[PDB]
Amino acid sequence: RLPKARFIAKSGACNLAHKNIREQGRFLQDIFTTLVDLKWRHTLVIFTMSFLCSWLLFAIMWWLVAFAHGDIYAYMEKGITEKSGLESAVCVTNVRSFTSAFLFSIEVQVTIGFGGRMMTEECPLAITVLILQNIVGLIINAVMLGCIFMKTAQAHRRAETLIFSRHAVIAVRNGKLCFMFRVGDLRKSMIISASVRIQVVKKTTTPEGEVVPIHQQDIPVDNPIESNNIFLVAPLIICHVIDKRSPLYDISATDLVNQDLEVIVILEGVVETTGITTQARTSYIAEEIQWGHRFVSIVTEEEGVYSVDYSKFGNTVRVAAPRCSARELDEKPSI
Amino acid sequence: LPKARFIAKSGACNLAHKNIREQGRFLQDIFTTLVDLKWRHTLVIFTMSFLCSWLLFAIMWWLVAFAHGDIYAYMEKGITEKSGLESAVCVTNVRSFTSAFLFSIEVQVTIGFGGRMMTEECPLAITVLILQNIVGLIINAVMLGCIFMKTAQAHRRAETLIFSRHAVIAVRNGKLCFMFRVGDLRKSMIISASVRIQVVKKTTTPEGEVVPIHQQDIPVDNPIESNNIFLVAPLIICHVIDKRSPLYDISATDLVNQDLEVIVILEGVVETTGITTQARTSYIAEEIQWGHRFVSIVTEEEGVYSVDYSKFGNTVRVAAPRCSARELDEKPSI
Amino acid sequence: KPRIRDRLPKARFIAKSGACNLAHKNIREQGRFLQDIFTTLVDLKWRHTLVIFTMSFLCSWLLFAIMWWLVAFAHGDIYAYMEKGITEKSGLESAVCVTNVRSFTSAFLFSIEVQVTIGFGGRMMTEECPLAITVLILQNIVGLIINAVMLGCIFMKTAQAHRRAETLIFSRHAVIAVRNGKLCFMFRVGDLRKSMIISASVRIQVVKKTTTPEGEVVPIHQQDIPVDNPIESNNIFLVAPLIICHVIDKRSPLYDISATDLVNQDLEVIVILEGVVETTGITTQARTSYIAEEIQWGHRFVSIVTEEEGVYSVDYSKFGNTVRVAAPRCSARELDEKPSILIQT
Amino acid sequence: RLPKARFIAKSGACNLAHKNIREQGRFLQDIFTTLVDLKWRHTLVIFTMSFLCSWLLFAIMWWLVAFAHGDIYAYMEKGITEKSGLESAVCVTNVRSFTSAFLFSIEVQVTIGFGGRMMTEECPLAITVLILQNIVGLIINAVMLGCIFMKTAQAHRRAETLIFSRHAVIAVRNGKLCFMFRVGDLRKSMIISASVRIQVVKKTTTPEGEVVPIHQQDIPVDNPIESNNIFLVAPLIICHVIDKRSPLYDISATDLVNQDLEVIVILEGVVETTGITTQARTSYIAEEIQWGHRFVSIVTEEEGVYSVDYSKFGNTVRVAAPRCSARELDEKPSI
Amino acid sequence: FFMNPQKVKPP
Ligand SMILES: Nc1ncnc2c1ncn2[C@@H]1O[C@H](COP(=O)(O)OP(=O)(O)OP(=O)(O)O)[C@@H](O)[C@H]1O
Ligand SMILES: Nc1ncnc2c1ncn2[C@@H]1O[C@H](COP(=O)(O)OP(=O)(O)OP(=O)(O)O)[C@@H](O)[C@H]1O
Ligand SMILES: Nc1ncnc2c1ncn2[C@@H]1O[C@H](COP(=O)(O)OP(=O)(O)OP(=O)(O)O)[C@@H](O)[C@H]1O
Ligand SMILES: Nc1ncnc2c1ncn2[C@@H]1O[C@H](COP(=O)(O)OP(=O)(O)OP(=O)(O)O)[C@@H](O)[C@H]1O
Ligand SMILES: [K+]
Ligand SMILES: [K+]
Repeated sequence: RLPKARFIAKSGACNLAHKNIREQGRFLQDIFTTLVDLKWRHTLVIFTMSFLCSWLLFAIMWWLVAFAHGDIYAYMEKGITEKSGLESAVCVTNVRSFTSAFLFSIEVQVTIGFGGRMMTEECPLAITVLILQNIVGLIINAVMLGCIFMKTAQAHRRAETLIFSRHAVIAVRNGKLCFMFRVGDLRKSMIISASVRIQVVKKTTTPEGEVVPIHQQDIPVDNPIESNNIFLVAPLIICHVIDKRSPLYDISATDLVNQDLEVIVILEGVVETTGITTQARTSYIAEEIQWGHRFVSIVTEEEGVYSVDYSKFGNTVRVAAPRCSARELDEKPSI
Repeated sequence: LPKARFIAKSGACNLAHKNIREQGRFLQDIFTTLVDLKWRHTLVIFTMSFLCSWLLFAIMWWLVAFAHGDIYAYMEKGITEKSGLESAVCVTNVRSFTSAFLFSIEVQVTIGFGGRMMTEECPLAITVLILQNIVGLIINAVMLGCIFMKTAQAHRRAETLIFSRHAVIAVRNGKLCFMFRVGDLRKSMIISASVRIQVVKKTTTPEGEVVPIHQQDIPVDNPIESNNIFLVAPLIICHVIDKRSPLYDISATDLVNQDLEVIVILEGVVETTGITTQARTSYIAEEIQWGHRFVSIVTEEEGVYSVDYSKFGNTVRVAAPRCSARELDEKPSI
Repeated sequence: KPRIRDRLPKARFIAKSGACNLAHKNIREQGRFLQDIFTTLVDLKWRHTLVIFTMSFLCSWLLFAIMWWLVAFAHGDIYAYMEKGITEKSGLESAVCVTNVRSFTSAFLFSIEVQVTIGFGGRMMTEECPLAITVLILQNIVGLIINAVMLGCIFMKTAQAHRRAETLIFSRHAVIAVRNGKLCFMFRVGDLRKSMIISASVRIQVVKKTTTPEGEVVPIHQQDIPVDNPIESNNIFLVAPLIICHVIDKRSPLYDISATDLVNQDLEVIVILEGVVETTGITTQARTSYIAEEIQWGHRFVSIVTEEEGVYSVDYSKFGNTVRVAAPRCSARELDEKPSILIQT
Repeated sequence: RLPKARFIAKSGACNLAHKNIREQGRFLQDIFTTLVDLKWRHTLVIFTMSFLCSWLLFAIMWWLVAFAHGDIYAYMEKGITEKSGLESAVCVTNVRSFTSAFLFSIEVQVTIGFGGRMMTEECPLAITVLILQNIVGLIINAVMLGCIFMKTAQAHRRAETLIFSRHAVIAVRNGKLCFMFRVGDLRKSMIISASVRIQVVKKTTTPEGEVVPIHQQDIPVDNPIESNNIFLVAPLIICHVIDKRSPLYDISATDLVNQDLEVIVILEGVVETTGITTQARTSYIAEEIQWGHRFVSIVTEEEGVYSVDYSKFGNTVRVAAPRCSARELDEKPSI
Repeated sequence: FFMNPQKVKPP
């Protein structure tokens, strides 16, 4: 019940499906690659989750370190203020509860250090865990800071916005046929070194056995200097005449109603503000190829300055066209 | 009045993208525009964000040192009437707002003097501490990223490319031309530069379909037909008029009532930064002197070549034929 | 046995894997200036970076702890504290240079407390000994510099994490056949990375030892060959794998070669293709070598794309599978130099 | 002895004047750009001087502030009675001299914050100085971190490493005059999509009575598909066919010596290790082109692995070459 | 020191 498989959906996104793949694995370096690029919703969570985790973990470590040295006994049980004089043997001055260890870990890692919970020189394990906690805190801090700067570097690029018309046409220009779509642009910055390429996708057997299933020929776009470049501010019409060398040369008015054609168009180039290459692609199955229809004039010189009227981006009007073939039209004068 | 031009004499393509569809300003755009600001705003937003965070959390600490009873203890109880605050307050030594502001500054900027120490008596204070701490770190990261992004754009300064306001249609080795002069100010050499020349006019195809504006192209003369070019000194771009060029039937003495425009586009990459760049300009009919040819510049003086911009773009009048290239070719010799 | 003698020597120019196995010699090595080592710090791996990071911080702490220990020693401070005359008699009035620095352990704790901006308050610098203030200034300058350098290292190891490795794949073996009436050279190219490759290009070159009528001989001579495109351009789209064929016309430098003589032929085919990746911004270049011994004549590639239910399927198991369809023999020049019938092909 | 000045010196760095240029003034943007592009021996000086100046200036302000409120003139009188100085509410506890104020600054900006010198809520001027000091400290710290990282990031590239032959050779090839120079390499990663261009620069007239000081006449490097793109992993000989279309037609060895001419060679490509575009140039003068001295083979062929040479890089061996022009070469082209 | 063999499994 499904329609013929399309090579490229209207929103680019070549929908091929590679199977029989020699699946390597992950290498555990994939996680960091994913982490550097997340939607901002998450990178205000993994920040909080990392900081809060590390804090709590080192808090429990301080709790056990103090607990096993007998400090908590000396604080809790012995006299509160007067009946007891500290033996100075304590490991971490004035941390007599878990919450105290939390308010010590925060101090020891966010570099606050209020100074009501000092580090004495008795318990060597305490100094060891202090070195370890400080090192871990710095490593996490640098990684998170670099992640935040990376996700502030990519605030310029948003999305490829280059708009091709819905359905193409085929008309008459200078006594010869053609085939036209309509490219366009939206945002402020122009394109730089823009290029256009037209490929026709077909299943073309050969007289020598080979039958390439999905094979893609390239066809030229009309231009008086044979250069595939284009400089666009208002929408252009990148025509591509048909001739004996061209593959569409055997197309027909009625056969196109049931035919296997696939004219993908790709457009490449950079943008001045971003300074990043980019490209956009689309395809035109036979069902959305009209005939005789030509595109409409869109630019009208108003009183002050030129105006491009997007109101009729893809509107088409019928005009004279012959129902014969390209080879019929070019076969003979009388033809 | 003035007939509109496609692109003005100094970049800045002027048009009217009328009736565009509504995308909707998505929220990420605010950060996007934060990243790229001039420096007479970056320090302002920086300072305002820091001060606002400080003041807001200071007010929060004061409320925490009000709902819990501490200010009453420190105020009403004298030095020795209670003789020491036995019931440890949520935060020690917070008995004002200014004092709470100082405590907030201490906690935010990672100073923590010690007088405004914190005890583990009440939980809400600890929760506020964690909240303010994490928010402060996030703001710190954001502002550091902003300042470093701006630092990374020190080289990217401006655009400098010296075109001319006068195109010359003058004879050269038995043909016509439409030359112009291209300069360069920056000490760098533009790597892999290219030039392009386009012609804009209203057109009517033989089958009656019209195109109001339209970009025809014209080749750039080069003995290898290559759009690459090497602009060290000022150069004289030219576009010879063959029989098949659009300008082949120009109104030689009537370049007034002609609907025409010439566009020049120069592409390159700067070999100091690596940023691609593109400059452009346009010649209307009225700014195209006829018969006038450009002026030689370089004059060797003391074994070092000299280039003077004093006479950069002034042209000397020279007699020349006055007839279309079709009229200068159809006849055997003119 | 005998084959190994022929086997030991092998005139090859770039590795089948892709590296350019060669040898530079007689260079004018003027030296190796210092900054190079610093660059090696940037481009290490995570295990080495973590070790150098933590080791650097710990080394700085220990060194300046020894320094603070000496400073609080020479000022006649450790003894002044050790005098247990009273609970606190001479350690307050005598104005010790640095408060509460009693032993190297304590001095190290102070170094930690002053370098990472901890500031535990129990042991503060004082206004008496200018030497301590000088060493504190030096401490903080070196601390901030080390912090900045290590942050730069870790960040730059983050910003060079988009890359993983090359992902362009070539066929193990070549193929030569007859297509569209004339002899053709084949090779298979495929891609694995989901992100596309924009503005790609390919080049095929013949590497050979040459001769000149004047007499000069270039040992490794390179000459390009066309890539047979319908519009004569080196632009190739990479969605499905394909065969970048090159018609062996008379103008090509493989006219004279024959199918029988292939085993001894000294010519080597090199393929170099390149393009920029869309989602990273880096221009990559992948190169492969086709040695004469690997060019199985007569073979052809099979179809690798079939219509599934609504969407095309593509295989990679049958990727390099070739069928030995019978092919014309030694006709590269024979058929090219067409006989009177000119129908031997 | 006379200079007879060139266009590009043998190492590059086009030595041409630029006179009568209207000034654009300057911008502090230029001071910042100068800062970023510095070298280490000055970064590790400007950074430290910035820090030390910051600390000293804020310490001076702190000392003045503690003077005006009478803090100094108040701690002094407290001889032995601690209460007699504790009673008066000082503005910054335990600052009593310059050195003290210096230490208070150095504890405030770097955020060390010991706390034995505490700040109280008794003097709004102290709060404004604190705010100002902390903001200045953050801005200075951020910009210096930016500079240091920028050096750690862009110290991955070095001076261009390309080697050209000292001399150029006009030789014989395939039965015709020809032009040759040598272009080598020293780095590891091969440049990507390299291109080469050759320009003959000489003062030219124009038969319609117009002169031009320094023309530039691009000329195509020989290749079977006319493609400037060149593979470059071993030293090469970028040839140049000489034709009745090329501006070297009318030069013989007799006329070679005192002839006004030049050749500029510019080649460009993108290094992949640094992912950055670059271009290098050379320039040969008339007297530096040893006629007929054909270039000498370089590379050798060992059994296991090839090998090359650079000691005899620009050795110009001599072989028989005609001492005659190119037009005359086909004027009597018999033998 | 393991083979670490890779085989894909069918839907
Ligand atoms: N104002 C506009 N802004 C942006 N894109 C537009 C606008 N008008 C039309 N388009 C483009 O036209 C394409 C198809 O438009 P859609 O099918 O929604 O309307 P349509 O009139 O049926 O088709 P079309 O607009 O192509 O004639 C879309 O890709 C869209 O981007
Ligand atoms: N000395 C100079 N410095 C910088 N730019 C110059 C200089 N001389 C000319 N230019 C540039 O040349 C362009 C046009 O030069 P032209 O010979 O037409 O003189 P002009 O147009 O009369 O000068 P202006 O536009 O200043 O009146 C201008 O855009 C100008 O920026
Ligand atoms: N299914 C696949 N998935 C991923 N890569 C493949 C696959 N098949 C082949 N390759 C790659 O193609 C290259 C040559 O493959 P080939 O056509 O020789 O298949 P093969 O003979 O199975 O390869 P090998 O002998 O290396 O296993 C190899 O480098 C391999 O990495
Ligand atoms: N052995 C070498 N290794 C690396 N680079 C070299 C070597 N020899 C020369 N070069 C570089 O190539 C350029 C040309 O060197 P060439 O072989 O022509 O020597 P030369 O210039 O004739 O000798 P001299 O330098 O004495 O004039 C030189 O500028 C040099 O920088
Ligand atoms: K701190
Ligand atoms: K970056």
